[PDB]
Formats: sequence, C-alpha cells, structure tokens
Amino acid sequence: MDIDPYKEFGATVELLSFLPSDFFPSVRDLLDTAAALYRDALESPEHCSPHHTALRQAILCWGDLMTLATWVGTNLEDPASRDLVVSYVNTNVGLKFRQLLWFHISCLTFGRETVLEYLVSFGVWIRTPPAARPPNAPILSTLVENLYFQ
Amino acid sequence: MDIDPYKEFGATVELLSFLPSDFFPSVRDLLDTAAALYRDALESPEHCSPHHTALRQAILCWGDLMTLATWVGTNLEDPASRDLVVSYVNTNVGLKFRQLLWFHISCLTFGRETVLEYLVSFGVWIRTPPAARPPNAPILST
Amino acid sequence: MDIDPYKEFGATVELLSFLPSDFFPSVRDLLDTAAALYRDALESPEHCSPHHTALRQAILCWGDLMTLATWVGTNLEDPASRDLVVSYVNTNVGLKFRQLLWFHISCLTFGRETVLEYLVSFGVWIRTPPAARPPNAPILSTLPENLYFQ
Amino acid sequence: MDIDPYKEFGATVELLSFLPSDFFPSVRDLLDTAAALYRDALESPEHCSPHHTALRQAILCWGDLMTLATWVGTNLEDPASRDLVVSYVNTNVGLKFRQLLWFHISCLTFGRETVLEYLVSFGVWIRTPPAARPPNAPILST
Amino acid sequence: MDIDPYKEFGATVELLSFLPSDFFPSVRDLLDTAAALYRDALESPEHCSPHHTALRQAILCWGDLMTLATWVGTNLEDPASRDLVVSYVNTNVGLKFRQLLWFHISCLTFGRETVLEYLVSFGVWIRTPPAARPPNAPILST
Amino acid sequence: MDIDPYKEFGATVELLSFLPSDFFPSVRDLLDTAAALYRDALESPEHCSPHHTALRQAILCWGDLMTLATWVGTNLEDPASRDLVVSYVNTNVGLKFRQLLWFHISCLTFGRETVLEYLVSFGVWIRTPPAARPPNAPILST
Ligand SMILES: COC(=O)C1=C(CN2CC(F)(F)C[C@H]2C(=O)O)NC(c2nccs2)=N[C@H]1c1ccc(F)cc1Cl
Ligand SMILES: COC(=O)C1=C(CN2CC(F)(F)C[C@H]2C(=O)O)NC(c2nccs2)=N[C@H]1c1ccc(F)cc1Cl
Ligand SMILES: COC(=O)C1=C(CN2CC(F)(F)C[C@H]2C(=O)O)NC(c2nccs2)=N[C@H]1c1ccc(F)cc1Cl
Ligand SMILES: COC(=O)C1=C(CN2CC(F)(F)C[C@H]2C(=O)O)NC(c2nccs2)=N[C@H]1c1ccc(F)cc1Cl
Ligand SMILES: COC(=O)C1=C(CN2CC(F)(F)C[C@H]2C(=O)O)NC(c2nccs2)=N[C@H]1c1ccc(F)cc1Cl
Ligand SMILES: COC(=O)C1=C(CN2CC(F)(F)C[C@H]2C(=O)O)NC(c2nccs2)=N[C@H]1c1ccc(F)cc1Cl
Ligand SMILES: [Cl-]
Ligand SMILES: [Cl-]
Ligand SMILES: [Cl-]
Repeated sequence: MDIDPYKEFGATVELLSFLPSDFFPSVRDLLDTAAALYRDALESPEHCSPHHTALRQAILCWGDLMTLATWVGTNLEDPASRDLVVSYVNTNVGLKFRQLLWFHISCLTFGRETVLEYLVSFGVWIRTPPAARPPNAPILSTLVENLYFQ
Repeated sequence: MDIDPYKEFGATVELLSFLPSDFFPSVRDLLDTAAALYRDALESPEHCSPHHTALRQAILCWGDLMTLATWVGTNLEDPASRDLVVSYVNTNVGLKFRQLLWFHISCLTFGRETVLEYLVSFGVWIRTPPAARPPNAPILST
Repeated sequence: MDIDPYKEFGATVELLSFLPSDFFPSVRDLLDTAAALYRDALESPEHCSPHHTALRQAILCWGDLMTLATWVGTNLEDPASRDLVVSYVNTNVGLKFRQLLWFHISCLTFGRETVLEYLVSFGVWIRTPPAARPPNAPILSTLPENLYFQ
Repeated sequence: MDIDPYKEFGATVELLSFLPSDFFPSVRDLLDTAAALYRDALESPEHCSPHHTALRQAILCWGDLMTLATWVGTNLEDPASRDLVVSYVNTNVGLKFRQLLWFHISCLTFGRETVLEYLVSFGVWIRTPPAARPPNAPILST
Repeated sequence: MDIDPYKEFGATVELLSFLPSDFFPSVRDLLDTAAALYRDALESPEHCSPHHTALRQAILCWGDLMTLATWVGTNLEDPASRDLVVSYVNTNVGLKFRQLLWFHISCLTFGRETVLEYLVSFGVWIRTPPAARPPNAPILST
Repeated sequence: MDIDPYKEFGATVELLSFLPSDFFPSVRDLLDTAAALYRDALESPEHCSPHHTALRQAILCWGDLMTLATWVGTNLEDPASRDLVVSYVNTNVGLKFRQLLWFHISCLTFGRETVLEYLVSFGVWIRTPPAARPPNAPILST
C-alpha cells in the first residue's frame, strides 16, 4: 500500500519536501499552537473537518513516537547513545511531523490554496542567493474598481 | 490537550479496552485486510469518509513506529536488548494499534452501531465462565 | 436487624445461593461490565432506579473492602497469612459480591423476571448429571415498569 | 468509575467532609437509631425510597467490613496490633460510614433540604472561634 | 499608589483592624467555608459580583504566599528560622487574609451593611470589661 | 477549589502561557504603567470594572509577596541566599504576576478581544523561525 498523507488534501510529500527544515516551527511549538487555536474543536466529538480528523491523528502519533523513543532512551545501554536516538528523531521523523503538523494547522487557518502558494513562494525565495533576494521572507497571511460597482 | 481518537467516531479508549488483547487480529493481519478491502479508497485523492482519513494516518503512523523500532533493534546485538523491544511493542503500542485499526476497518465494513454492539456482546461473552457460556463467540456480521 | 439485600428486589439470599460459585463472573469483570454498560447512569446525579442505587453502593462497598483487605495485607509479615486474606475474600465476601453485582447488572439489562427464571433454569441444569443433561448451558438472553417517583 | 455516594442525593463527599469527625454519632449509635426509627421499613419488601435502598446497603456493608476486621482482629496476639486495627477503622472507614449513615438517617427524618442547611450551619458554627460564637450548637430539627 | 482593598467595598483597613485577631476564623476554615458556600460561583466564568472577583484573587494570592513561604521554609538550614517563618505568617499576613477572606465571605452571605454594623458591635463588645458585658458575643445573622 | 483567575475575563492560564516570559514587561514596569494610566481609578471608592477590582488585588498581592520576600531577605546573612530568593520570584511568581498585571492593564486599555487576538498573534510570530518571519513583532494597538 502506498499512501501519501497529503494526497486527499491536494498536496504531496514531494511538495512539502520543497521547504527546508529551517522553515518549520518545532513540533512542540506546532503542538502548542494547535492547542491555542483549535483545542476545543480537536477535543470535540464532532469531526469538524478532514484536516481536524487528520491533525488529531498526527498529534497522537507524535505522542506514540515519543513514548517509544523515551522508553528506548530510558533503558538503553550508553547514556551517550541517546544523542543518536534524539538525533534520529530530529533528522528523520521530526521533520516529517513538522511538515505534517504545520500543513494541517496552516490549512485550517488560511486555506489550502494560500498554503500551497506560500509553500512555493517561500521555497523559491530561500533558493535565491541571499545577496540577490529581498531581505525578508514572503508572508503567509498576505492576500481600486470596487468603486465602479458601488 | 487530551484527545481521544475514538471520540469523533462515537467511542472512547475505555470502551475499546473492554475487549481483551486476544480478541484482536495482529497489526500485520489488520494492515493486509485494509489493503485487500480498501486499498483503492485509501490511496485515492478523495477523502471518502472520516474513517478513511483516520485509517490512512493510523497505517502511516505504524510505519513510523516500526521504522524507529527496527532501526533501534537492528543496532542492538544483545538479544536481551532486542527481545525486550519486541515485547514492549507487543504489550503496549501494538495493542493500541490493533484496537484502532480493527475499529476503523470494522466500522467501514459493518457500521459503527454494529461494531459498538459487538464490542459489548463479545466483551460480556468472554467474561462469562466458559462452562456457563455458549461454546462459540458471537459473530460480528449479524 | 435482619436485612436481606434482595428482598426489596423480589428475591432472597437463599435464591441467589441456588447458583454455584462457578456460575458467576469475577468481581473485576462485573465491575468492567457495569462501567461498559451503565457508567454514565451510575455516575449521574439521577437515582435512575433502585437497582442503580443498590449497584452504586455495592461498587463502593467492594472498594471499601479491598482497601481494608489491602491495608491488612500490607501489615502482615507471614506471606501465607496474606494468601489467607486473599482466600478469605474469594471464598466469602467475593462470592457475596459476585452474586449481588451480577444480580443488579443482569436485572438492569434483562429484567428481574428473566433473571430469576434464568437463575432457576441454570441452577437446575448444573445439578443435572453431565452425562444426562444438554451439553450447553441455558442462555440468559433467550428467555422470553415502575417509574419510581420520590 | 468515579462514583460519589451522595451525588444522586444532591450532596457530595466534600460537602459531608465540611463537618468535623466529632460531629457524628458513632456507627453503633447510628445503627441503633436506624433500627429504632426505621427497622420495619428497612426489612420490608417495599423499596420505600432511594435513601432506604442506600441505607440497607450501607448497613450490610458495615457488617461485611466488621466481619473481615473481626476475623483479622481475633487472629492477632499483640494487643498493640489489635488496637492498631481499631484505630485504622476509626480514622478511616469508620468515619466514612458515620458520615453516610447519619446522612441517610437524618434525610429520612428531616428531609434533604434541612439536612444540607444544617451541615452548613454546624460547619460554620464549629469554625467560629468559641469565644465569639453562640454557646450552644445549632439544632437540626429547628 | 495607595490602594485600600476595602475602599471600593465601603470599608477600610483601619475599620477591619478594629476586630481583634481572635475574632476571625483561621484561613483554612475560611477557605473551607468559601468552598462550601460559593465553590460553583467562584469557579464560574461569570463575574457574579465584585466580592466574587476579589475573593477569587484573595484565595489565589494566599496560595502564592504559601508556595513562597513553603519554598523558603524548605531551603532554610536552621529549623528555628523555619518556625520563625511560620510565626511571621500567622502574626502578619495570615491575619490580613483572615480579615479579607472573612469580609468578602460574610458580605456575600449577609450583605455589606450587616457586616459593617457587626464589625462595630463585636468590636465594642470585646472592649467592654467581661464582668460588665453580656456573657455571649453578638450574633452576625441577627 | 480550582480557580482560574482569567476565566471570568474570558481567558485561561493556559492561553496566557502561550506567551514566552520575555514577551512581558517587568512587574515594576507594569506597576509604573498602572499608576501612570489608572491611578485615580484604582484608588477610587468606585468599583469601576471587574478588571479594576482584579488589578487592585493583584497589585496588593504583589506587595504582600514582596513584603514577605524582603523580610526573609533582610534576615538572611548570605548574599547568595538573597540572590536565589530574587531569582526564584523572577522565575516563578514574578512571571505569573507579569502575565496577570499585563492582562488586566492591556484589557483596560485596548479591550479583551484585541488583547486575546494579540496574544495569539505574538505567540505565533515568536514561534516562527526568525529567518522566515517578519523582522518586527506584531503591534498590540494594531
Ligand atoms: C450484561 O450482562 C450480561 O449480558 C450477561 C449475560 C450475557 N450472556 C453472556 C453469554 F453467556 F456469553 C451469552 C449471553 C446471552 O445471555 O445471550 N450472561 C450472563 C451469564 N450466563 C451464565 C453465567 S453468568 N451473565 C451476564 C454477565 C456476563 C459477564 C459479565 F462480566 C457480567 C455479566 Cl452481568
Ligand atoms: C472486515 O473485517 C471483518 O470482516 C471482521 C470480521 C469478520 N468475521 C471473521 C469471522 F470471525 F471469521 C466471522 C466474520 C463475521 O463477522 O461473519 N471479524 C472480526 C472479529 N471477530 C472476533 C474478533 S475480531 N473482525 C474483523 C477483522 C477480522 C480479521 C482481520 F484480519 C481484520 C478484521 Cl477488521
Ligand atoms: C458564612 O459565614 C458565616 O455564616 C459567619 C458567621 C455565622 N455565625 C457562626 C456562629 F457564630 F456560630 C453564629 C452564626 C450567626 O451569625 O448566626 N459568623 C462569623 C463570626 N462570628 C464571630 C466572629 S466570626 N463569621 C462567618 C464565618 C464563620 C466561620 C467561618 F469558618 C467562616 C465565616 Cl465567613
Ligand atoms: C434520628 O435522627 C436525629 O433525630 C438526629 C438529631 C436530632 N436531635 C439530636 C439533638 F441534638 F439532641 C437535638 C435534636 C434536634 O435536632 O431537635 N441530631 C443529630 C445531630 N446533631 C449534632 C450532631 S449530629 N443527628 C441525628 C442523629 C443523632 C443521634 C444518632 F444516634 C443518630 C442520628 Cl441520625
Ligand atoms: C496559525 O499559524 C500561523 O498563523 C502561521 C504563520 C503566521 N505568520 C507568522 C509570522 F511569521 F510571524 C507572520 C504571520 C503571517 O503570515 O502574517 N506563519 C507560519 C510560517 N511562516 C514562515 C515559516 S512558517 N506558519 C504558521 C505557524 C507558525 C508558528 C507556529 F508555531 C505554528 C504555525 Cl502553524
Ligand atoms: C498601556 O499598555 C500598553 O499600551 C502596552 C503596549 C503598547 N505598545 C508598546 C509598544 F510596543 F512600544 C507599541 C505600542 C502599541 O501597541 O502601539 N504594548 C505591550 C506589548 N507588546 C509586546 C509585548 S508587551 N504591552 C502593553 C504594556 C507595555 C509596557 C508596560 F510597561 C506595560 C504594558 Cl501593559
Ligand atoms: Cl428476611
Ligand atoms: Cl482588646
Ligand atoms: Cl474543581
């Protein structure tokens, strides 16, 4: 079975990989943000939306991963070979969940197409040589003849 | 945050806990069953249903957990540091995912009501003394 | 004072004793079952029914007994007198509470009249020589309303 | 399960805790009093009331507890260990049943509303400095 | 800034000081009483009244003070300085909070005017020579 | 009793905790600001608002806490014991009161809804990687 967690939400793992790790908040900051904005919906008996359902699982899975990793770290041989487990989370599964949690939280806040446009805008900005690009990053929340039809 | 994965699906962790561990298929057998019955839906770009959305994540999370567990296990050469890891998976996170995967797969197949009534029927059957109970278990499809 | 806990429910200690100890689930399994079927009612501010009131007290009383028995067991030095306390619970008060808890839970589920007729049916079945009786026990659910104002 | 015996009767464990231990009659005196006032109703085939149902179980439970404690207590040899059981009963489960038995007996006699306001009245009287408070306690019946 | 906690409630620190220390219940007994009478209002999302708001902060401030005093007491080497910390709380901030907690709880129960007249009534009674005064204190609820 | 000081003001301790410690002005700077903006109201015999009532108690509670801390500090001879007491308030109760004083002062100035939206705005901004976020923080007065 080849399941892409982003496919049902109009994205792909390959698209989220266009963003380097430095772009994403930490998991703990993503989790704290999910609580501050969406705790009541996330804890409710109502589906709310597919992003809500998915985000619920991602949060619980991270708990699963940390419980197992902590149990491994609390009973493994060298209290120096924990730096390896911590590093393995940071270099591998940590970035995956930063991508995933950021994706659902930001989609719930700004909508999929704003999220997907910002994904490419920032991924292009950060690949432009710093001496040739605008000093500040593009901004996620951003975006006459209104008078004619008054 | 205290999230119960079953709450949006009309159940609770405690209700699933009413079923003994011996009740559930293995994770591998649940995953192969999800593929045989629902692969095309699980792999499609359509949400399909909230159970589909949840099951997609549960399957992927298991991969995450096993990747971590195997990588830890393949870099241990003491089988007292190795069989312990397998035992921890079997007794702890393995049982959680057997409950979760069975719940979503069976709900997709039979409906929540049927699943919730069978949870109670079987949990009560198995707690009845074997000499006083029907020799065969109740049947989910009915 | 001579109080029979079953008398207000149209039964008697003697009638409940017609079932052998082998018939009843364990206390733990009756407690799990009461929670699985009736947790919300048992925890509510509503009486619900005399069976609910009784089952509430029975559950808490068992807690009292286990607390006392555990405190006694933690202050006994002989590890064979600790097993004697365990045996005293199982042979004496344990059977009493298995009878009582089963009675109230089954009555809430199937009704008093079904419960009492099953009591007699199973009690007669188990007393029939195994070579002369049906190979399987009778079944509670196969047997074929006061509002309690106050 | 978290069951509060007083909740279905419009009270709580913590509310009964507002009264000091010295406020309650002894278990024996409560048992004598239930017998003197309500023996016939308690022994009848009529439910009579939720308080009757509860009090029936509380009385029998105390019997269960005393049988166990007596069976334990009659099998020790050190008279400082025997008294240790007596102290543990008095400090713990004895106070719980004094609270419970008084509550149901007093409710049957005076009504829940009178009982609850007396719990508050006496609880406040006993917490007032003795040199500042009325020389006699408040009275349940009035 | 010179803030008197009683000023917005029609009283003053000097007026509460007219009652001797022995008049007031202990902080523990005031906290238990606030819970018994007003727990639901105090914990509710509704302001309810300025007394509710003030009492909410007073309770939490006492928690803060006890946390600090406990942390200080557990890190003092000299166990005679620890008892000194205990004495300083009882003689100083403990008395201030007995005044404050009593004031808000009694105002919620009997109203401001009854409380303030009782303050003067008891303050005058206790300053009358015991051989010349009525044997019993005046009564707040009358 | 479980009282959240923000609940009657439409917030919770958890929501205020979303802001890191370095977001908040110092207690002294908050107290100076309360004096410069609201001294006459805080000292007046009028309730003014629940925020006024709450802020009045918070200021006096900090006074209580500092009086206790100063009395302890003036009776410690070791200047490293005094620095630890100073450090403990800053790490602990100081942060609680910085949160509290800021919340009431900013609510009186800008309104609850602006304050709550700003807590989330700044809380999200500071969790965005500095190389990916706007160089300047969002502005409370918008
Ligand atoms: C809700 O309780 C029940 O449904 C019971 C049935 C439900 N039955 C369980 C079954 F035996 F498996 C068949 C089924 C039925 O009656 O159809 N049978 C019996 C008994 N039969 C013989 C001795 S006890 N007892 C209760 C019961 C069982 C297990 C438990 F943990 C708690 C309870 Cl209250
Ligand atoms: C779609 O899955 C099923 O149909 C299930 C059946 C279908 N039943 C299988 C059967 F037990 F063989 C009879 C049949 C039925 O209900 O008719 N029974 C049970 C359970 N029954 C008792 C404990 S679990 N669980 C699921 C299931 C079984 C195996 C598996 F690998 C994955 C799943 Cl989701
Ligand atoms: C709810 O508070 C009260 O009812 C008060 C009474 C009610 N009275 C208690 C009584 F003294 F017993 C008589 C009764 C009354 O006024 O009728 N009297 C007094 C005081 N009287 C003298 C000094 S303090 N204070 C309060 C009170 C008492 C105890 C406590 F723990 C907390 C409080 Cl707020
Ligand atoms: C039958 O119940 C009663 O009438 C009670 C009275 C009623 N009367 C007792 C009295 F104290 F003598 C006055 C009188 C009344 O209220 O008029 N007072 C009190 C209490 N008062 C203070 C602490 S407990 N408790 C119950 C009671 C008393 C003794 C006993 F063994 C069992 C019970 Cl349930
Ligand atoms: C609710 O989530 C957000 O509003 C996000 C913003 C909101 N923006 C934060 C800001 F950078 F400060 C500006 C603001 C805006 O878009 O106006 N920006 C970004 C990112 N920008 C660049 C890289 S990630 N990601 C999310 C976010 C940020 C922090 C966090 F802990 C969790 C999340 Cl989901
Ligand atoms: C009256 O209080 C204020 O106006 C506040 C401003 C007003 N702003 C101060 C400014 F940052 F300088 C710009 C201005 C504005 O919002 O327009 N900003 C902020 C904060 N912003 C980020 C973290 S705290 N907090 C309060 C405040 C500031 C200092 C102080 F001593 C006490 C208080 Cl209550
Ligand atoms: Cl009888
Ligand atoms: Cl004096
Ligand atoms: Cl609470």
